Amino acid sequence: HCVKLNDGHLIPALGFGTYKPKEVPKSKSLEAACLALDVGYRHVDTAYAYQVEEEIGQAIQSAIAAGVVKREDLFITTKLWCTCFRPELVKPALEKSLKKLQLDYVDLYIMHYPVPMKSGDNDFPVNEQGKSLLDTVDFCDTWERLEECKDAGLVKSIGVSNFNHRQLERILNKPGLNYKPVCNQVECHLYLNQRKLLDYCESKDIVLVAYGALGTQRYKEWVDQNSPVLLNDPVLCDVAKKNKRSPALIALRYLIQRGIVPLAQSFKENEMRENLQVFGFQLSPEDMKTLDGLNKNFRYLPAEFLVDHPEYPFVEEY
Repeated sequence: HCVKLNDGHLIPALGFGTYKPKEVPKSKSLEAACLALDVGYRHVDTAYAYQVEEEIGQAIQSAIAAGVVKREDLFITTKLWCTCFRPELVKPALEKSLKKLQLDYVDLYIMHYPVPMKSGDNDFPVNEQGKSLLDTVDFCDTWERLEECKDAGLVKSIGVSNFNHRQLERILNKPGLNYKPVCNQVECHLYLNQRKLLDYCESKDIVLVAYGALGTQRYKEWVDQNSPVLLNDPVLCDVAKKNKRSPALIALRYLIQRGIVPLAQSFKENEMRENLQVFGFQLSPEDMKTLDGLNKNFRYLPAEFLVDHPEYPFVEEY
């Protein structure tokens, strides 16, 4: 199951996410990527800023060396981080990611955010008060260098992450645009269903890719009864029981049926295998409408480290 991108390439309709919490040893990301490949994932989404590209690359090479997959069978995404948005730094940042990944090209390379930060080795440069050290780079200038990377054959498709409507319009309307973004990767789940941004993206043939697809599971959310937890939602539970699937699978299927490509994040074989079963059932029109009703516009990943920049993406309505 794939989704057609606006440049003719195809993206598998479910991806494997590789975000790694800081406390987790990086070797566990290597293990999880090998397991995901064995389970049957072919779309692997990573990012320079997750600091596990080397592990993901080693997993891929080990699976290729084992003969279980060929490179052409895989769809690999990585991301340009905020500290590398200066135009002269873009192609070298991709080349470094490719070296770490042990790849000659990626299938998809995306701007991680629309906001640039001070260049340098620290991914989260800060002043003595902890405020982010920000830059003045127009993301349209960064975009021109991603286009150059595509023309150089280092990446098949290019896109963005965490852009709002106004920012997508800036790219689409920029003078001398060569390639439209193929995707906008954003937080998206039953509690932040992204209807408005989705409808815009559909109108421009931009695919919405979802991270954080199961909402927050942080301790504080479970303790405060007033703060709803998506995986504990009683309406979701009713739909899950009706369809004889888990709440998590309902939550992922909801996104798939709206044309969104979710990234399923897990270190556990059983969950990896369950999530891949999302193509084995369909939600009815009534159930989709019930699930639409869960939206709360709860953004759990607001990227507060970017809030002081004029291009902070999340204050605007969409």
